Amino acid sequence: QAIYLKELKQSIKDFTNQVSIFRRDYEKNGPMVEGISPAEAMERLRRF
Repeated sequence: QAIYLKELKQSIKDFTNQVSIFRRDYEKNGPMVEGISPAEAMERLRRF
């Protein structure tokens, strides 16, 4: 049961910085209002 607790630990630990790099990709990439991007935004929005 303990090693499963430590697995849950490392899981939460890595998921945190995953969400970090997630929110950090957001501001520079995609639906943020930066360029024209004529009607292509759907592809990147769907990958998001």
